[PDB]
Amino acid sequence: LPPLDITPY
Amino acid sequence: MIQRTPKIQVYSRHPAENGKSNFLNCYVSGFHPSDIEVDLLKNGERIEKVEHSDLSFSKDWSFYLLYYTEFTPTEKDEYACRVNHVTLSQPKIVKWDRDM
Amino acid sequence: GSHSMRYFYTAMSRPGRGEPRFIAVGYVDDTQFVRFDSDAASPRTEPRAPWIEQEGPEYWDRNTQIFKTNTQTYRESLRNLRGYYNQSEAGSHIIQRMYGCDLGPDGRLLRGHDQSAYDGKDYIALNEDLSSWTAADTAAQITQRKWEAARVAEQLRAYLEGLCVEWLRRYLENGKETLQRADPPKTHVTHHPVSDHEATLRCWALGFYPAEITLTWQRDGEDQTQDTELVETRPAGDRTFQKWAAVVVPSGEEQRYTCHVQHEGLPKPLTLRWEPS
Repeated sequence: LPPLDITPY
Repeated sequence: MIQRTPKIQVYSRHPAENGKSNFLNCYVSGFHPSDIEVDLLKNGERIEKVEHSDLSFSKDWSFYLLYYTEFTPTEKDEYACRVNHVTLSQPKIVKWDRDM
Repeated sequence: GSHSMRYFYTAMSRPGRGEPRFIAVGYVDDTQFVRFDSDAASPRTEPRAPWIEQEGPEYWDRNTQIFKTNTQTYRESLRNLRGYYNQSEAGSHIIQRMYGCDLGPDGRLLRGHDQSAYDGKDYIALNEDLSSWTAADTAAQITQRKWEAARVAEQLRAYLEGLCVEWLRRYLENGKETLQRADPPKTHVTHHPVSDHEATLRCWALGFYPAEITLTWQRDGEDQTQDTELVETRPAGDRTFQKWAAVVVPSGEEQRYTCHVQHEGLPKPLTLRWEPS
């Protein structure tokens, strides 16, 4: 199960 | 902008026995960027029912893919893998050798 | 560690051709179990191992929601990076991210990973302490500031130490039969005459799992590390691997060469030789 990638680079 | 030329390996899933079904594999790796064109050839002609794995990569950031199709080996037919990538002026052709 | 879980993300922009593409694949050791591609007929999470299919609809919907969102987050990221580096919106670019957790002997987190690369080169990575970053260049430092202000490190540590390990243990259970059994290689040596003076002795290691393996050719017990030609370990296509070590020897002296094989699924190292038929 992956993490929610909410913050862009 | 990094650019890495792909490594090609054509081989069968099991030791080749003329007449018995097997799988022809073309493993391309160590490349970058991801755009690549791979074809499995049978006597120069292009095989159409070819499948492949999903795009993945190694610690060094280079990609790798496995293209394969079902085939029945026979000493009268020549199989090869053709790979085109931005680092190649002409598509590289790697012939399948039963011993490698 | 004894077992690991990794996710490999590839986001690529393609000016003119369409909006950015996002692909994500998951691995438990050397086995891929899921895949998502925002370009497939229906952008959705698909199973790649049989044991992951025993998960209910909730699981799939959950993964798909995370990925669909990620697809949008990455599109914004590409645009942001292009700006940092003063790049033309006419060139294709790629962001790759890899992360995962390593399970120690005690069933707890051993190491957490999170590394990003822009166009094949290191961009930013989470340090072993799981609380600090390492930016490659000044552009990566802009990202570092954002991520520090947004406390991304804390969030990631929470994930790697908790959710990652928790789920890794579930997968290792569901697929116990294949994920925790080391498959030893089927071996055999072949003989190929190059000329009437020399011949190639090729030692094969087929159908083994995991990929890690060591093949060595020896002459009278002496390791021929210098003269051996090894191909990179390659996938067989059925979740197992293949590899061969070749050495060129003089006709007649072949009786002095032995192949040494090392793999964890073996009680001790194997030692073979070519047997004339």
